[PDB]
Amino acid sequence: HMSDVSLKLSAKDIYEKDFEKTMARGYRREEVDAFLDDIIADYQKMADMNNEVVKLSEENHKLKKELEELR
Amino acid sequence: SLKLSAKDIYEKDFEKTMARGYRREEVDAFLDDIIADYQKMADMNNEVVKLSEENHKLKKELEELR
Repeated sequence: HMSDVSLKLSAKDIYEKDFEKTMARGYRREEVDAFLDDIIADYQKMADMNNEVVKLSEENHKLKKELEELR
Repeated sequence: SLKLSAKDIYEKDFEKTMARGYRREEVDAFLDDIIADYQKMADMNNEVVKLSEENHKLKKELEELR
């Protein structure tokens, strides 16, 4: 569908992501992992919105048609 | 409805460590992608609201002329 958006990542991609570890100055893993868990919850919430836009668009079209068919 | 915004992710800093931390360039590059995705999710959320609002309105217009 034309309305479809294409995300770079998915909930599962982020959940599976394995960063290189270093003994150089890097990021505390526990803080990055905890932040990604919130991000995963957000991706999951939004995952079906391509379909939700199509459905709303299609009902929108039907309703406008009924209305015009009155007047 | 979302726990975070693109801005929250854009502005996030992590504590530094010498003790087997994550490579910063890899994490940064990965969050750059998540920030772009959050912009697309905000646009689609806005679209779902506009369409749900329009659909409610169209139903009320049909109902009042019934």
